[PDB]
Amino acid sequence: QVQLQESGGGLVQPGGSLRLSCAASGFTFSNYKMNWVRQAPGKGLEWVSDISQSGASISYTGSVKGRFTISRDNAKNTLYLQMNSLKPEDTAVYYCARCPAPFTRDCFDVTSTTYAYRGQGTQVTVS
Amino acid sequence: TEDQRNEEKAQREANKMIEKQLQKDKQVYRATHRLLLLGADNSGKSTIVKQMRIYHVNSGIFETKFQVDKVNFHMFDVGAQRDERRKWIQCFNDVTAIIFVVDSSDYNRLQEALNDFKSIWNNRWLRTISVILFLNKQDLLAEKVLAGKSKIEDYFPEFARYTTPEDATPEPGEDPRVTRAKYFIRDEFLRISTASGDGRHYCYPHFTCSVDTENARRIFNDCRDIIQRMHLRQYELL
Amino acid sequence: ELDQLRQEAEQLKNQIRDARKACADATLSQITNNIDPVGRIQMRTRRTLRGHLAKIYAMHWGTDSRLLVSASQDGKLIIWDSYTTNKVHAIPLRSSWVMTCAYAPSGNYVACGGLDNICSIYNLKTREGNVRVSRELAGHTGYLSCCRFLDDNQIVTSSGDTTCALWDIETGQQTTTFTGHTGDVMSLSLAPDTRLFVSGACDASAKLWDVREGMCRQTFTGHESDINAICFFPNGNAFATGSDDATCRLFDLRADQELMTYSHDNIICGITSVSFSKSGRLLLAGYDDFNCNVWDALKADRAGVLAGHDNRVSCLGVTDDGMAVATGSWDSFLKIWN
Amino acid sequence: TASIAQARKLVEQLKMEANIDRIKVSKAAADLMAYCEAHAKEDPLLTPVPASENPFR
Amino acid sequence: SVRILTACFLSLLILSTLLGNTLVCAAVIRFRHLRSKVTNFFVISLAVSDLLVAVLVMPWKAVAEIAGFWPFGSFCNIWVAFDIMCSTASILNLCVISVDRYWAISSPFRYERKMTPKAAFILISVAWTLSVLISFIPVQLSWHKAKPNCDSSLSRTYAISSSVISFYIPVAIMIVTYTRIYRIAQKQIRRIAALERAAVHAKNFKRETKVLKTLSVIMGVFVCCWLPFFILNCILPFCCIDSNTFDVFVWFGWANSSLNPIIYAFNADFRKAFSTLLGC
Ligand SMILES: C[C@H]1c2cccc(CCC(C)(C)O)c2C[C@H](CO)N1C(=O)Cc1c(Cl)cccc1Cl
Ligand SMILES: CC(C)CCC[C@@H](C)[C@H]1CC[C@H]2[C@@H]3CC=C4C[C@@H](O)CC[C@]4(C)[C@H]3CC[C@]12C
Ligand SMILES: CC(C)CCC[C@@H](C)[C@H]1CC[C@H]2[C@@H]3CC=C4C[C@@H](O)CC[C@]4(C)[C@H]3CC[C@]12C
Ligand SMILES: CC(C)CCC[C@@H](C)[C@H]1CC[C@H]2[C@@H]3CC=C4C[C@@H](O)CC[C@]4(C)[C@H]3CC[C@]12C
Ligand SMILES: CC(C)CCC[C@@H](C)[C@H]1CC[C@H]2[C@@H]3CC=C4C[C@@H](O)CC[C@]4(C)[C@H]3CC[C@]12C
Ligand SMILES: CC(C)CCC[C@@H](C)[C@H]1CC[C@H]2[C@@H]3CC=C4C[C@@H](O)CC[C@]4(C)[C@H]3CC[C@]12C
Ligand SMILES: CC(C)CCC[C@@H](C)[C@H]1CC[C@H]2[C@@H]3CC=C4C[C@@H](O)CC[C@]4(C)[C@H]3CC[C@]12C
Ligand SMILES: Oc1cc2c(c(Cl)c1O)CCNC[C@@H]2c1ccccc1
Ligand SMILES: CCCCCCCCCCCCCCCC(=O)O
Ligand SMILES: CCCCCCCCCCCCCCCC(=O)O
Ligand SMILES: CCCCCCCCCCCCCCCC(=O)O
Ligand SMILES: CCCCCCCCCCCCCCCC(=O)O
Ligand SMILES: CCCCCCCCCCCCCCCC(=O)O
Ligand SMILES: CCCCCCCCCCCCCCCC(=O)O
Repeated sequence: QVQLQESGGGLVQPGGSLRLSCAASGFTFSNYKMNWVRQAPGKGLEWVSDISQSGASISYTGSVKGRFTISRDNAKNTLYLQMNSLKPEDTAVYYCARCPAPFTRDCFDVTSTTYAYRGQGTQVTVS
Repeated sequence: TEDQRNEEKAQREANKMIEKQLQKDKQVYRATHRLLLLGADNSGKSTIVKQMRIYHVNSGIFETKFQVDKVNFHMFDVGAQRDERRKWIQCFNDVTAIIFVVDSSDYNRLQEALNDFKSIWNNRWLRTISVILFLNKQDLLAEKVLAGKSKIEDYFPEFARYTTPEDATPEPGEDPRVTRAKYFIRDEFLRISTASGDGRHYCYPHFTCSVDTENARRIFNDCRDIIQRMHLRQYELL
Repeated sequence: ELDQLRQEAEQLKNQIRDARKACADATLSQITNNIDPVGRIQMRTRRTLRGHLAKIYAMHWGTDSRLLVSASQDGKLIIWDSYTTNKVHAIPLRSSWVMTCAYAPSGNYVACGGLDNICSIYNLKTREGNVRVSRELAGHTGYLSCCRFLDDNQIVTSSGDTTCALWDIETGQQTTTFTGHTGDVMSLSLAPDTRLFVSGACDASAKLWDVREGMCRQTFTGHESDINAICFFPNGNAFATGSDDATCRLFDLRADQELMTYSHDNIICGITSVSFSKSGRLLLAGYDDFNCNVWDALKADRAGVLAGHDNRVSCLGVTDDGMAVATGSWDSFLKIWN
Repeated sequence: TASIAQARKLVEQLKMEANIDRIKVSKAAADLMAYCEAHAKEDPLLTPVPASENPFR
Repeated sequence: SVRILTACFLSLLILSTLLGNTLVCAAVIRFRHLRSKVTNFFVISLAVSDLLVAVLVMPWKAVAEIAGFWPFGSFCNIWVAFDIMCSTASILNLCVISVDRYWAISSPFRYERKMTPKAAFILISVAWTLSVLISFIPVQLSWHKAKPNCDSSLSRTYAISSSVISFYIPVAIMIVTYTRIYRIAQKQIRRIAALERAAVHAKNFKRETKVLKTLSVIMGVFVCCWLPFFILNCILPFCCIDSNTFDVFVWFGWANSSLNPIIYAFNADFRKAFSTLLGC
């Protein structure tokens, strides 16, 4: 069974540094492009960042670029999101999501209300 | 036996009648051009084709037949489905073009549109199909940029170091700020399309408004270019 | 509140995984090491059914192995004859985009579907001579992806709003509604006794649904991606599945876990359709890299390859008596391989 | 209370799924081998049928 | 010494022409998707014409060149008619392929609509009919013989007439057609380059080379192979040029039929079909 567990979160001061660790179980990690999606309170889901199979190809969202780092460890089978210089506005239920097919670059519905390959969520609060 | 030969002849006669019907349907099918209309809810994709159209509503799909210059275009809008769309999009590999209408005014949801574009473009089954890009609601962009209430730089940091393109031709009723924002959005979509895609499909970006009658002409021109480029690539020119 | 319920769900999940580990005395490969292998199965295209305009998405055979329904994306539902390559019927469809087609066991009706969230049934009595829409079923939100006939009374259908429905054809209303899935339910395969049926979805799980009871008896969380196709073993005690992660899996209903995994290193492309043979020894899997592989269901080994398709083999079916295999691809051609 | 109702349905479904009787993998494998061995001759795909009995040739 | 080398080159050229045309005709008989397109009908016709050059003309002339005389007697006039027909059949088919290509490129919607297989069959009919009209009627009526060995000296009127209708009017159509195709290609490369430069600017010659290289190979091989022969064919009845050099140019003309499958029948589908049929 494909399961992603997000670890970290909680209340932090603005400007603080937080690591979000997503433990990927039940599949072969290297084959799948993976990505981070956050849900603000009272707002829709929004794509935050992504990372390819090798990790060479990386892209971000405009509102998070330069202060978010996405790394994947194949051996430890874990996805890391390093958050620094956090603002109070982007507090959210961060989510760790997996693109559906292996060896592919198309991630159609990672930002959708019901999605199969996504964790329960980790609340990151910045006040 | 004679009875089996009568049954075989009757089946062959019905096969010839069905072959004739399929040849007439093949003429109709090849003449008609399929266009997949994709967009968001806040966008104005329903209002792109303005004049000289017929609008059909099935229970799960909206259709729009229009004829431009003795050429029939059948546009399909899939608006009665669930948000997960990675499986039904595979059906639309046979279409001549995917008309993607994006509301450029909404800066908060423009990155969602860019992700949608990246998804459609980088599909394994949409590698042949060219996307016709319509950046809708230009007058809202003009009013928003001129007003200054919302900052496009906040949502997109790259706009600060961005410069107006030389090939870009502004309209008469435009300002430098609106032209920067407008072409920056176009360049973001073209950067996503150019960067990762192969030589088999190209993105045609067009600026359109809420009230604009020229859109059918634009789609006619784009589809004509898509088939011309397809032929040129088949002949190994491109 | 939510945390306690999710904790209890994780404890039940761990209990189910423990039960499945305990029941796993020995794998199928270990038990079938001392079995004569099949070797090489060269099958050739005996007859090619041509003259489709758009891509052929689904097909279904008959119980007499004579007629075969095929569906295309131009709005055509062509009832074929496999033996004399003749088109016995051709049905113009209301919506062009059609993602399923079923042939009735009695041969009276033929059902289609698609993106217009309506299951359309067509009669074949033809007292006038022209086929007509017999009844349209409009009760789904999502796209109809597979339909299969229990009989002329009840039809089981598979929508894209994470539901499956049991429909009464005469009434026109949903007898039963299966709401367990959390993803796009891709296809379903009725068992031969027709009491139970399994339904693959895009939530990487296959559900075993009781028809009469209306709930899912079992859940199969083995795959790593979207289960595109599903097919019961001919006894009805097991069933194979095919996904976008280039893997076919065989799941036991009794053991409630994956008996075997059919994966090859040179294959990275998805599996659009899976259909067992009559004995069940060969598992025929229609792949995304333009060919079909004849796996050995007991030995986890390839036996043959049906490399005759230009484009993606959308659908794959096997006759009831086992005569031949019809594969329909996206190049608008439909092949019979024997 | 829409998410918690779906969590309660997932819990009740896991309860129904856990409380079943599961046959061992060895007996299921033996049953599948029995079925394949029994119906080996009846399969035309497994063992090639001569052209006269074959309706397609 | 020289004779055996000449025989080896001629034999290899005939073998190459036979191999290429046989592979094209075989591949398109065997596969349905090649014959499913209306564009490939003309490429079939071109292969049939080049195969007729490969079989009914080139071996008999090879034998005559090796022997140094014509041993086949009364067939020589009939040989001339096949020589006139099959070569014209090849050239006019190239002209039709040009027109076909232009119809595809210039007006795609009209090309999808109007270009029926019936239309293709009419164009192939006109090409082969015009070749038969140019060849069989004058040869059997001895129109081509000059006014008072297989060295039939052509008269002035048939030389100019056959050269114009066989070559010069198809050359005019081909150059006008490929010039318009090169304008369309340049315009599309300018649009693609404009969008790509916008993308590269946003981040902060190969296409034109491929178009020029393909068009130049198509024009160059055809004009290089046939233009010396038709220039001399026009000049020679009025005049002078020796028999051997005119033979050499005639061999370059027939060599164009050898080079035609490489040019027109190496699309992706033809490559796949040749790899499948060859087996390697
Ligand atoms: C293919 C060509 C043709 C060539 C030869 C013969 C016929 C008539 C066949 C018939 C229908 C009577 O059986 C035709 C059709 C018609 C002529 O009317 N067409 C054309 O328009 C040629 C054409 C032009 Cl000019 C311009 C751009 C594209 C194209 Cl494609
Ligand atoms: C489309 C088909 C009919 C074309 C056939 C072309 C060839 C085979 C035909 C057309 C003209 C025919 C020639 C017409 C006249 C003569 C003179 C006679 O004393 C010997 C036979 C001979 C030499 C014929 C041989 C066959 C021939 C060359
Ligand atoms: C077949 C149709 C389409 C075109 C016919 C073109 C004919 C009528 C024209 C074009 C070129 C002309 C030739 C040009 C030059 C000469 C040399 C002169 O000393 C005798 C007349 C002669 C031989 C002409 C005869 C008529 C001619 C062959
Ligand atoms: C397309 C076809 C029908 C065109 C045919 C054109 C024919 C009818 C015309 C055009 C040029 C004409 C030739 C012009 C010059 C001469 C020289 C003269 O001393 C004898 C007649 C003769 C040989 C003519 C015969 C008829 C002729 C060949
Ligand atoms: C009656 C026939 C012989 C007339 C033929 C006219 C030919 C020889 C001349 C007239 C105009 C010339 C073209 C003018 C412009 C160009 C664009 C240049 O970048 C390549 C050469 C090219 C494409 C020329 C090719 C040859 C050309 C088409
Ligand atoms: C008779 C046959 C051999 C004639 C074939 C001519 C071909 C091989 C020659 C003639 C014109 C040449 C082209 C002329 C100009 C250029 C532009 C240069 O920046 C890249 C090479 C390129 C594209 C040449 C490639 C080779 C070329 C296409
Ligand atoms: C490619 C083709 C069209 C070129 C044709 C060139 C023609 C127009 C020119 C070039 C050489 C010229 C010939 C040169 C010499 C003579 C000898 C004279 O006593 C009669 C005229 C005649 C026979 C000329 C006729 C016209 C001629 C043949
Ligand atoms: O006039 C023509 C003559 C010839 C051909 C063509 Cl196409 C003509 O138009 C075909 C190419 N082979 C040579 C042939 C020929 C015949 C007799 C003497 C000299 C040459
Ligand atoms: C398809 C084959 C192409 C090559 C054909 C080669 C034919 C060679 C013929 C040689 C004839 C030699 C006759 C010699 C007569 C003599 O002894 O004087
Ligand atoms: C004097 C010799 C004449 C030779 C003419 C050869 C012309 C060959 C044309 C073949 C066209 C085949 C088209 C097949 C149509 C189809 O798709 O079913
Ligand atoms: C398809 C290939 C056909 C090959 C046909 C070859 C025919 C060879 C004929 C040679 C004739 C040699 C006559 C020599 C007369 C002499 O002694 O001078
Ligand atoms: C494209 C078709 C070209 C046709 C060319 C026709 C040339 C006709 C030439 C007629 C010459 C007649 C000479 C008669 C000699 C005689 O017997 O007295
Ligand atoms: C005696 C003839 C004179 C010279 C003619 C030479 C013809 C050369 C043709 C080269 C064809 C090259 C095709 C390359 C196809 C590709 O891009 O892979
Ligand atoms: C790829 C193109 C190859 C072209 C080969 C052309 C060979 C022509 C040979 C002509 C031989 C002429 C011999 C003349 C002998 C003599 O002086 O009498």
